[PDB]
Amino acid sequence: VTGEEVLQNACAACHVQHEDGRWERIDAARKTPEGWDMTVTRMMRNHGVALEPEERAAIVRHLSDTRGLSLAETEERRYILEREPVAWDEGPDTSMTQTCGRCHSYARVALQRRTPEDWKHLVNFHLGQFPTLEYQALARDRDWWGIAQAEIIPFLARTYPLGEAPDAYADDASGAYVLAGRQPGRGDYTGRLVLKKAGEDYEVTMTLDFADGSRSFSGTGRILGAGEWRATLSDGTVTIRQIFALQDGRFSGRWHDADSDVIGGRLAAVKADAAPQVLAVAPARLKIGEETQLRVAGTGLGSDLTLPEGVAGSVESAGNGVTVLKLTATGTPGPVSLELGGQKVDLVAYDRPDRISIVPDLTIARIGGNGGPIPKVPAQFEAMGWLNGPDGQPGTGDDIALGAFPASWATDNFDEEAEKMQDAKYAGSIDDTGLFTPAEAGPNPERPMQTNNAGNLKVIATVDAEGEPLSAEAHLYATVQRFVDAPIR
Amino acid sequence: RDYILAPARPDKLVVIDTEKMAVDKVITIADAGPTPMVPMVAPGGRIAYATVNKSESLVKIDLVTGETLGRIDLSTPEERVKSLFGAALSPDGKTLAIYESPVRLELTHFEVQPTRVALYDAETLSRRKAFEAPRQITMLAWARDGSKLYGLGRDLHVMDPEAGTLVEDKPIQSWEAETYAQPDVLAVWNQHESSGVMATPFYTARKDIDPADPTAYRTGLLTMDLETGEMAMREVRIMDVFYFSTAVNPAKTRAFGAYNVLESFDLEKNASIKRVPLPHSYYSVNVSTDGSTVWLGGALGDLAAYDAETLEKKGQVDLPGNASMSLASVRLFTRDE
Amino acid sequence: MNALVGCTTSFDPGWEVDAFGAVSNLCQPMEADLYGCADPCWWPAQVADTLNTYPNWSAGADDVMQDWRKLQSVFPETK
Ligand code: HEM
Ligand code: HEM
Ligand code: NA
Repeated sequence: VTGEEVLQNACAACHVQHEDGRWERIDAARKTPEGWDMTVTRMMRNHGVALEPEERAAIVRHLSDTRGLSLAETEERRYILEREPVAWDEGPDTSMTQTCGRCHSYARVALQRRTPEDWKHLVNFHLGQFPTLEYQALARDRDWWGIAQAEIIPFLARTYPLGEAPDAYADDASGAYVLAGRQPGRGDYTGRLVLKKAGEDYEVTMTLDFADGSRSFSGTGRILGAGEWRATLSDGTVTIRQIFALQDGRFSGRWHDADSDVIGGRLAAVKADAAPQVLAVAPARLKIGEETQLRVAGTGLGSDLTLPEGVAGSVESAGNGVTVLKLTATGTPGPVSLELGGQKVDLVAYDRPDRISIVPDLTIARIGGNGGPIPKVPAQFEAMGWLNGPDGQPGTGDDIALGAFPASWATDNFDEEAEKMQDAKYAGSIDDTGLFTPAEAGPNPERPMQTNNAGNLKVIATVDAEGEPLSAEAHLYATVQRFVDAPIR
Repeated sequence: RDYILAPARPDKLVVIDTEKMAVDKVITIADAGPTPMVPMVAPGGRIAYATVNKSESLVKIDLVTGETLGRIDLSTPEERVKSLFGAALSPDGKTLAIYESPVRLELTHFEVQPTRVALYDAETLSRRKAFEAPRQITMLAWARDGSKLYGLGRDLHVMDPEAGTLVEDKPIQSWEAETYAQPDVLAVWNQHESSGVMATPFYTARKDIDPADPTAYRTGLLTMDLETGEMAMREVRIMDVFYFSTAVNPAKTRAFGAYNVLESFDLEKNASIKRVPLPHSYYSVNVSTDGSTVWLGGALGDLAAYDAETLEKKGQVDLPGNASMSLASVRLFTRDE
Repeated sequence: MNALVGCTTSFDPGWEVDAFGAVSNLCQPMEADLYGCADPCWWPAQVADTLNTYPNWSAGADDVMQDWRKLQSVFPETK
């Protein structure tokens, strides 16, 4: 099934094709693959447009290939496409944030390009589909409709003009790649990614090598538009999704568990045969006076090592995308650099962190299961270490990062009111890897008013670095389920 | 003799005999899902009207017989119309005032239309007039003398149903602006029948007090007397909790607010009288004809009775199958012995 | 609520978090405020709006306290 086919056999029943060739609405806007998907879903859902599985995938794909955005146009907003759990979303100003990012992310707006006329239709679509919109908080406090027409629509048209769709990705991405990345809660990894063209798609196998073992997933993937890589891979009963950006033969992005997007990893991948290039080094810090193993992931790094003053050590192995080093710094705490295969590698020497911060420091978890069709939504935390940097500091935009440190995790009531309710007792528990698992959904007759197993919690992490006074907290809202969700929140 | 008309999803209207604390009759309506919204009882307690079908329709029904005597479909092929929370029967039971938030449905786009108030002749259910009304109006309520139609929007809108115009705007949005922050009003519950007073709590803050200081936030009471045509806005307590709706007693000496707690207010002192907790969240509040019983509803499927004086729970009437009342309006009506 | 990507900032009193920055002012229990949020589509990005988009979403679950397990997510499970 082709896009042209669905466009003529399904879309044309309501959408007019002008003598100009352009389609009504269809050609007045550009958005991401996820964006076009949500639009097609609404056509099927709201306007009874019958679409077979292949037709649906076909037009969605066709729209992403012809009317998508450039990778540069998604900059700053990829967090919403990747389901990145540690994110911050807002509009360009208070007005826009309040009127457009109060239901869904403002990122859903910023990832679209339209003509002034179409932005008008879109705002008319909102008040027409959700008429109570103008009665809700942040809307009933003002002349919503009046301001939508005078200020909001002209802002959208002015700020996100149609422009022109980029050229589709034309090239063969098949081949072996070397990768490196991290999975919060588990750690760093290296690995391989191989693609085998199959029609317009690619067969894909991604192998992840953690210090405690490796695992491979296999499935299908494809490139949409200028460079949006999307793939679904499996291994046993586990399924993951890749949401990458492909540019200059290099993949960059996030993959996640298909049954829980909060769980996943970030990575970068380049052709296995590429010229000398460093992808990452793990760990990226050195505990002064102590010899440590370091894994420098990349291509053609070989074993030519030129170490700086304060660090001594050697190369233990090389090849297959990773060069293992064995160093030891003896200088003073601070940023250190070396060369390998002529490529720069940055590290940080230290003896003890000046402080640790919890990432995310503000987040949510959602109750689930308990016989219901909606599974729990966990929250992954990690304790990051730091150095006050050059300014004295204790916490300003200056600082030097040390990376994630192993820690002891605990939850507690956020405040007095929460204690009275015994939130920490019912909201769930956090394990030693900093993974918070929420409680069962549904009313709990054991709590007052038989309320849900929700709670206003505090997450405290304590890393055992000597020197010793080290701890940090995070704010966790163990809240209720969401019955509406979408590719782009 | 007091009775309660409570909607129950997806297509019911349950009449409760408050005296025997039991269900009196269950009226089932066709094409009514997902739930009826705004029910109205005609003088005499025999005939009722209810907005149904996603607020796009309204049916006339015989409370005793249980049959549907007629229906009004506000939507047409090219125009979807929502009544939302605005629907009111005139005191003389002759004309229905229906708010209309419409959207024109074109082949591949929507065109938001100006909001309207449509008047229907009750006996025949025929559309007799339609005029443009301000937007963002939740409830419509008739003056007791049937001369004016009030609409609760960003301001209390006074409309002349005869001329079909907006004659006066009673300030809300800018109430005591030199002293308080813009009033926040979330009112969707029609429950002024017993007192003839449409009331809703509103939230604001003292402008001359640090916004970080919790004592800056105040809870106010908005009362629109449908008999005298006077609206009053005054602070009643430092805001520590939130109430979804409020009902004034027939004597107009007290107002009761509810959500997760039930609290009574002395309207003569404009101060709190007493507060008690609740077993679960409630939305609606109504007061018996004798002013002795306060009724809480909405959210779930049980009507709870409370003594107006001690706020002690007197009893509870479960709707059939515990069918939820959601945010639909709960009304109290009478029938001569 | 800017850090809480995907949650609503329309606090009436809210869905993910209260207008007070806690969860004690949300409905008690949540299923008591569920249909109040759905029927008028107050938070269409988090709860199915039966007013227009998902009219039959609560079919068969008239008794929210007992039939809540019947309410499905309108997202067939995906990213
Ligand atoms: C064919 C599968 C098809 C496509 C593709 C399509 C796209 C599309 C877009 C991009 C819009 C604009 C939405 C926006 O404002 O962001 C849009 C809007 C409407 N469509 Fe459509 N549409 C397709 C098919 C159909 C068919 C077969 C019908 C008629 C049954 C139809 C109708 C509509 C309507 C009405 C709108 C405006 C309201 C809205 O939901 O936006 N479409 N369509
Ligand atoms: C602010 C006025 C605002 C903007 C701008 C905006 C945009 C927007 C887009 C571009 C979409 C995607 C539509 C498509 O087919 O491409 C979208 C979708 C939804 N929105 Fe929105 N939105 C703005 C504001 C609001 C507000 C205040 C709400 C909540 C009342 C809201 C809700 C929604 C919902 C729900 C959708 C999904 C609809 C569907 O596909 O079923 N938006 N918005
Ligand atoms: Na609510």
